[PDB]
Amino acid sequence: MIRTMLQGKLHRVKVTHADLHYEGSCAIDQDFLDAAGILENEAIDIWNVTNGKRFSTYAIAAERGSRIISVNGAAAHCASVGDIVIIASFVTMPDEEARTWRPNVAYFEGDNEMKRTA
Amino acid sequence: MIRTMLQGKLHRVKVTHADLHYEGSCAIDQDFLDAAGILENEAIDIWNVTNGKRFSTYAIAAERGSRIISVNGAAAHCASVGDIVIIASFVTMPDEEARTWRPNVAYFEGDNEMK
Amino acid sequence: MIRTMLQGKLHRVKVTHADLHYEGSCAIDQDFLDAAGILENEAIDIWNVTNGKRFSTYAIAAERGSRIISVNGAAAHCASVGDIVIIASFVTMPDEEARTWRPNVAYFEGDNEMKRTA
Amino acid sequence: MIRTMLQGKLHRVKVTHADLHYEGSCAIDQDFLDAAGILENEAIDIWNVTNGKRFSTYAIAAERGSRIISVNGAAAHCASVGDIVIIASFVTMPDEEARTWRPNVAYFEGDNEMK
Repeated sequence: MIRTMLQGKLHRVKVTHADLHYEGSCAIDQDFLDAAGILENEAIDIWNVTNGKRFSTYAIAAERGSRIISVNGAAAHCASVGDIVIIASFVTMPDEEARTWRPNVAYFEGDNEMKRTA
Repeated sequence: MIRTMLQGKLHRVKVTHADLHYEGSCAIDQDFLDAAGILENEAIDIWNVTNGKRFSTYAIAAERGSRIISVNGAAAHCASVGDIVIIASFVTMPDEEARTWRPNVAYFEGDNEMK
Repeated sequence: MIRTMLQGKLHRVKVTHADLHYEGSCAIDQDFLDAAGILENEAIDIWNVTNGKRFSTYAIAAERGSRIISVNGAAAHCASVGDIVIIASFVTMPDEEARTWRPNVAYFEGDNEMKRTA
Repeated sequence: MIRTMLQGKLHRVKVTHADLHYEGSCAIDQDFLDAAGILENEAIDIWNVTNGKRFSTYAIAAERGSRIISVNGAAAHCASVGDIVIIASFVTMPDEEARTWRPNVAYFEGDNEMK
């Protein structure tokens, strides 16, 4: 049988300003995507720690080094600039692989400064 | 391992019909389904830009050229006529393929005119 | 790539009385499960046409011919006796199979009298 | 085709801890995970019998014998200490296997004593 496992997550990133509208997606600095193992166009779950909302959308890449986290445009109702969120992707795999699977986790503080641990 | 990826979407289509008598699906102009790669009987997510509601149902085809987006059944509780929505479907594939995957996106203006 | 397709559904069944508690599941007359192609322990989505609620749980079989549809017990908050619901299961399959896939649909009226069409 | 089936569940466990500072997961006594077949880092659904909320997160192991059910992070918005919940995981498998599939269920009473 096939398990659904946390692939990776961006832990407590902050939603930022962004000039562009992102058409229902969440735009995410490519560096952050790299660290969490998240792909452009991948389904993602976003858990808003500030307001408690939980929603699902898809990831798009923002410019590397922009530190952008944006639901600007069509997804603006579920998060606001300043809100602290967790962004997760989930993958499927056989049970044996699942049993020793290690998610790709990136932790954030401050001005979306990324760390390997908390 | 296997990723879940955006297969395609209809971006900012307008709801044209919303009846609370059968069938719990969203009926979509076949031309629109064709552009977004969405299949009859495929699971779809619908994100209401107008009222913020987010729900899931399945697609059925409406008459080609009709430019209908009809939210039927229980789903009629979650969108009204005139609401702007995004309709999306997701597919799975091996990670290796997902790295180069490109979704099928259709954009709209006015009264469901596809760009 | 792999599609998520409507496997089958019970269209506008009515939630009934039931003496037993069903532990978070929806108990469903085995005859109805047969017609919609739904399995015991299968994940199911329930769309409540009466109150607009949409939730996901799993199916268990009720006695054949009981005509039971019950969320009695731990799932009682999302539907009430008399409410009209649609119960769906979804399966995955390759795109080619998906393109000619036909869901198993059962329609209901009256005292959960089942029909092949509407 | 491939079915989604209940893999296992913890039936009517009580929430023992709920902190809104890391990590967005549900920490569960390893003995409980063992009984229900739920894995560390597995997606789980949580159905709050007490307040009716239904949400999804992932599992992590708590200390064996602790009888802890800890809803952390944003999930702390959806359950409080003393709430009764059901925690479930789902798996996929071919239809042929799904026809004979049996979930792993653990029942509880009192303060998270497994039957």
